[PDB]
Amino acid sequence: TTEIHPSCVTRQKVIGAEVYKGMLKTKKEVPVAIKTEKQRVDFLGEAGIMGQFSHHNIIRLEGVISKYKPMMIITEYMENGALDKFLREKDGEFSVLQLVGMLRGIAAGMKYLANMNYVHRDLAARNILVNSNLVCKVSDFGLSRVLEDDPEATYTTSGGKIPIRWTAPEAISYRKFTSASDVWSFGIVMWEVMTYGERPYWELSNHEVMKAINDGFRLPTPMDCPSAIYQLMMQCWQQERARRPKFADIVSILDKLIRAPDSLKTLADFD
Ligand SMILES: Cc1ccc(C(=O)Nc2cc(C(F)(F)F)cc(C(F)(F)F)c2)cc1Nc1nc(-c2cccnc2)nc2c1cnn2C
Repeated sequence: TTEIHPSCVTRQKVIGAEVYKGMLKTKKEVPVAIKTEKQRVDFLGEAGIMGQFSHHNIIRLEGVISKYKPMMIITEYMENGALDKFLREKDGEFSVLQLVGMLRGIAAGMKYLANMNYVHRDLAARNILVNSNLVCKVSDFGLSRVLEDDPEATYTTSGGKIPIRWTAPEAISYRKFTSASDVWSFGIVMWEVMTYGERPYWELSNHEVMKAINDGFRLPTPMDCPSAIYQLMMQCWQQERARRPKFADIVSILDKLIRAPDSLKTLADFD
């Protein structure tokens, strides 16, 4: 990671909550997002992992401020924010081609992480940021690791929490997290994109989802979804992780559909 010095940094507004919008001087200045004792340890820790990543579809770490207070993790800024909220907002305005391009981008980033032997564990549209060019980039806001136990509790959460509706069965039952379980999660993300941000298994409780998945049921087709796209998510949801596509097969399959777009034709796109 690169140590940024606080003079090139200007916080401006609180985006969420802390994560600010700011400006980073590079001459020209660029806009950035700024995230600000066990909590301090993990904070600087996560930056070290981010700094190892450099890919078009992975949130880019500009640097960190670890020698001054406030301590800061600085990334590029993603104007359009989190993909799930963004799709619920643009419900219907994108073609299948544009939606499958976002999925391609997401899979490209996930192929890069798998090549690094990095297992995400929380691949979900809420962790995908979007910029003014509709480029999608994998991120991790850390909600899986938010500590809500009492500081004197007899029993504490170990292993963090899992996103039950996004997590492969083997990872739920045996904590076997691999790129293959990320691929399952990627399938859920395809369904999220294609439904413009619907809640997976919206009619079911959490326990009913685990019971549904073990009975062989999966998310239903999205409306207006081309068959090839729904086929691919179904492949992502095979129960035996070894039969799922690799993130390389995925990027490849999406590339073939995009280059032969008649396979992405859905009547709603007809004019
Ligand atoms: C400043 C910052 C710091 C950290 C991360 C991040 O991705 N951490 C991360 C990623 C990975 C990995 F694998 F994906 F690369 C692995 C890990 C692990 F696991 F190691 F910890 C951690 C993201 C940002 N920036 C944003 N975040 C938010 C935001 C909004 C509400 C709540 N939280 C965050 N909004 C933003 C931006 C940019 N624009 N906007 C509108």
